[PDB]
Amino acid sequence: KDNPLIFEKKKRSNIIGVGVRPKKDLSKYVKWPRYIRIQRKKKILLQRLKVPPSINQFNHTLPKSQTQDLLNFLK
Amino acid sequence: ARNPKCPRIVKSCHSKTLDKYGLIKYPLTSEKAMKKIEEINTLVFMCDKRANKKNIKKSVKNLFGIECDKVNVLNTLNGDKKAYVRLSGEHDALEVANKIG
Amino acid sequence: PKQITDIRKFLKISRKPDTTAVIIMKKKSKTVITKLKLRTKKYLYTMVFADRKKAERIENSLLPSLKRIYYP
Amino acid sequence: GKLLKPGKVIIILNGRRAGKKAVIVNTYEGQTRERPYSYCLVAGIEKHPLKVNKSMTKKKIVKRSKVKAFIKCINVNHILPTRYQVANDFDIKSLASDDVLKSKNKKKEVKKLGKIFRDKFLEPVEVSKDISFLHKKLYF
Amino acid sequence: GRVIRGQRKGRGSIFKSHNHHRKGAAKLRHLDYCEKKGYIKGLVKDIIHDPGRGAPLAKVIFKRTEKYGKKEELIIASEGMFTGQYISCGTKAPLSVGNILPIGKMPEGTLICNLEHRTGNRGTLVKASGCYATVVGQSEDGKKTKVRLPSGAKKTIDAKARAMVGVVGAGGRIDKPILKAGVAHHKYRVKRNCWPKVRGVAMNPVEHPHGGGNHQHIGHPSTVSRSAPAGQKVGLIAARRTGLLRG
RNA sequence: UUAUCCAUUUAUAGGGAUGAAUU
RNA sequence: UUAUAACAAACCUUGGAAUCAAUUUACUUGGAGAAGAGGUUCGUUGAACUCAAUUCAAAAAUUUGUUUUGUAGCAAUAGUAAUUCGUAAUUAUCCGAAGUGGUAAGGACUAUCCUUGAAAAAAGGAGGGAACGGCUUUGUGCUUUGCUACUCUUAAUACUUGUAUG
RNA sequence: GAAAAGUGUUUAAAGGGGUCCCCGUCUCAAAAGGGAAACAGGUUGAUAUUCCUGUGCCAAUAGUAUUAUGAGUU
Ligand SMILES: [Mg+2]
Ligand SMILES: [Mg+2]
Ligand SMILES: [Mg+2]
Ligand SMILES: [Mg+2]
Ligand SMILES: [Mg+2]
Ligand SMILES: [Mg+2]
Ligand SMILES: [Mg+2]
Ligand SMILES: [Mg+2]
Ligand SMILES: [Mg+2]
Ligand SMILES: [Mg+2]
Ligand SMILES: [Mg+2]
Repeated sequence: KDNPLIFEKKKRSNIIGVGVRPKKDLSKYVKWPRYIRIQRKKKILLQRLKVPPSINQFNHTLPKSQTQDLLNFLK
Repeated sequence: ARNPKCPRIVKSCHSKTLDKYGLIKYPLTSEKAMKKIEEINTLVFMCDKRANKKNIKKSVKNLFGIECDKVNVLNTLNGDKKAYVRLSGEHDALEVANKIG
Repeated sequence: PKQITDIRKFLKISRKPDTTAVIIMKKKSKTVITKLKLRTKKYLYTMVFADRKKAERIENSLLPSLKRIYYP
Repeated sequence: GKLLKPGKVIIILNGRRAGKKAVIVNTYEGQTRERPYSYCLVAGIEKHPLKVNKSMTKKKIVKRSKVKAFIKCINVNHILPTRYQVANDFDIKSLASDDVLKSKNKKKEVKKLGKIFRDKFLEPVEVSKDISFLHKKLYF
Repeated sequence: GRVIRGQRKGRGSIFKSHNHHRKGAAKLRHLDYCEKKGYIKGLVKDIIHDPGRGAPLAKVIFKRTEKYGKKEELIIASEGMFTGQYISCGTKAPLSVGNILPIGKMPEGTLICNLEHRTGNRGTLVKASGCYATVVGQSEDGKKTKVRLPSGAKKTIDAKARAMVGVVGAGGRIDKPILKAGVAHHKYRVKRNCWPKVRGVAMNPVEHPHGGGNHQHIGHPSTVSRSAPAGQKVGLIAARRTGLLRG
């Protein structure tokens, strides 16, 4: 229907620290298990540190298309 | 959910758990029990230490033509349960006493 | 134990099939008083009559499958 | 002036209708052996229309927005009068009749009142603030 | 020798706190989005005695911003707080007795209590009955703030660190003499078993450095080094001066 | 700052301008 | 929920208080509404009160007067003290005033404390408004079409399900 | 910590409640704290708020189908 006052909501709600907030995703905040968390942190650590040349050379990993082509050829 | 390919332990023996014969051992004489039998149609049985009230009732039903309204029990200091069994009004404990012996 | 004062209520109670026994008592008052007790599965309902004939009539009225206990 | 003119909306403060909002229909202010207090006579809403979404189907919406009313004579000292006045949007004499307060079919009258309220809510008009106020359940 | 009274205390057996009747720990709010960016108001629903403490507590109810429900904090009550007063906490709170603000946002001279020394610490300094700290300055760099604690010590804290404007309730409780031994009995009976204190000098040598002698006297200097061990650290520990304080 | 360390909470909105509050 | 009565409180309506008043053993209380007048409730208590019944007579769409019962029911059938009679049964009794304040409990209060005097299981109440008749027919638990006894609720009864009361 | 033991959320992927979300160490510790419900009389050589007579009280009481009991809605 189309009536002004049957469907009128008082949705102008959000000011800080008053009324329950709306909602967010929270993935950033969930605690996670110890393992998996360490892996996450490990990755970060790896990124962060000065990586020696040899080790670095183990992550320049071709272009995707070319790799796929190579794989196909090998097949 | 379990799905064992064969069961762990299979007691093929006849059950050790106490049947009617073994659960309820014998009636009591003694002046007290005789009096009980006379006056208020309560039969007194010595029973196994590990008899429940339900169990005793069941035993009585099986072993005799007895219907029991109520069963009180107690553990004697001789390591036996003594079960005071009050019969329903339809039965005369005296008659049933006679029947048993 | 409950008391009853509406004769009709008492009668209704009597009519109801869980009422196994009636107890009818005679009491020398300080004339013959009569207490009518019905023994229901739940409660023992009692009516007191000052007047003997009335009491008698109500007793007569009571269903003849009731298990009447004349106390004294 | 005389705060409680017929049609003014009020909030009951006392009784079973504690925080319910309602329209006064006929003020008396004459103390008697029967009612020794100035009393107001009020037609109000007990159970407001529940919140409704556009998505919902029309029958279900109608069911949702049923409004269960009541008619009660009440001491003026128990009612908080509001600025809101609904003399216009209802024919007020038609809501509650003094004589019918006594009468047997009071429930029928109440039902009728409720129906009227529902109708009003359905057709708002332009849109009065008073009617909006009446619509919303008071949260306390 | 034997183990001295002091040493026994650390094992905490009978020398643990009498924790039973206490209403809970007194702590500020968790440091949420609210308190960091704006203000939250709560009701002081009741002001109450917490037994072993000298300062009354305020049960303050806040409404949780992330779930529908009321949750209770235990605040230490500043003088002048009352039941049904609103207490507001946050960066953009207003400066009233009772409210909880980052020290950065209070002008110099303001008087505060329940002060977090690190942000998020849930409030740690100036809690005793009567006490208050003073904001003495905020640096032109912003960031840190200089406070003066009840001791006299001046300390530098983060400006984001929270505090409570006003002075703690039950002030001057030390003004009234205890008079009776029993009133002291009752005081410690609610805290921990630190009372009666027998004098080392009244003990035997097995029991205390001061113990023994045909005279009741300490016999050796009663200023002991910082770097003493457990049973030595007994008189005036690490004393820079001694005697009637002139300064 | 990433090791390390401490704190805080349900690990609950990235940084700036004396009622109710939930589907 | 023992029914009522009486009483300390708490609240409601009315009423509008200085020439202050009510009021306790004590002080407590009052324009944030006192006294007075009428009510509501909890708590003590557990038959107080005409409490209930009945007796008949008069007034409204049921209330007043008089009388007889009931140890209010439990309850007299039980206890107690008697009295006989028999070799277990009958009878008669069991009721009219009040004081003391030892003990216990409850009440309303008042005072002391740098002492402010456990918790939980369990229960309850409130706020909130999720969800919403039944049967029959059609299509992929959901939607559409047609009809009016329905949703609760205790208690009993029956029948399968391991033997459905301690 | 060689273990034996010592500490008990300190850096856990620690069973319940609703229709995936929401809670959340476990366990023992009171025969004087908390707590479902009982009274009288009678009876034995010896037990009794426990047996007997009487009178109650408490908590359960699965589903389906009838019955009745009353409510509410037309
Ligand atoms: Mg036993
Ligand atoms: Mg000293
Ligand atoms: Mg000393
Ligand atoms: Mg000595
Ligand atoms: Mg020594
Ligand atoms: Mg000496
Ligand atoms: Mg000396
Ligand atoms: Mg007698
Ligand atoms: Mg236990
Ligand atoms: Mg106990
Ligand atoms: Mg004995």
